[PDB]
Amino acid sequence: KIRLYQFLLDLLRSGDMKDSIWWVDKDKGTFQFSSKHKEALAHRWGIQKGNRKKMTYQKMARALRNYGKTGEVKKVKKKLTYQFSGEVLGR
DNA sequence: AATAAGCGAAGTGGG
DNA sequence: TCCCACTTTCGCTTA
Repeated sequence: KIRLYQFLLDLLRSGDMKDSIWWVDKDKGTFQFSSKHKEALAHRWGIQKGNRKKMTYQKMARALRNYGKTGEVKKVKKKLTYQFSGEVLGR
């Protein structure tokens, strides 16, 4: 089963939901969600995972918070903005 | 108030 | 057994 950070990285690379997520500075690995269209992306995550309940952005962002310690994704101090680690990016 | 972003014990998967 | 990698529930804080 795909990991959340890889799901997001693949979307950014493919461009398939450009109205829900986008690079801010791709060289730095910073990206941002759409305030109005992020829920459609969260829904896609839950369906790809086969989860029992409908996925929400709040539940997806909670999983993102859990990467804070191990470092794969860090929250940036700008609205709806995150940053991948160089390690995640280099793969 | 209404809305939104952000934060942090127990259940489910698949090892 | 007991960790993985989240998921789900529920409530709180700030703007």
